[PDB]
Order: sequence, then structure tokens, then C-alpha cells
Amino acid sequence: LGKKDTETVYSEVRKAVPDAVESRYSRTEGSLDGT
Repeated sequence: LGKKDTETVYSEVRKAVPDAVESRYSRTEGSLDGT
């Protein structure tokens, strides 16, 4: 649609926050780049 709702953006960022830390633990195989 466009996403002008700033809250929704931080909501999707809320999924990215743990994503970054979990990649730091490198619990994921190979990982991508969370540093």
C-alpha cells in the first residue's frame, strides 16, 4: 500500500531487533550478516 504509518514501521523493526541479536549468537546456520 505504501506504509506511511510510522508505528507499523517500528512494528516491523520489532521483528528485526531480535533478528539482529539472534544472528550475533549465530544460532542460525550460516547466518547472513547481523553485525
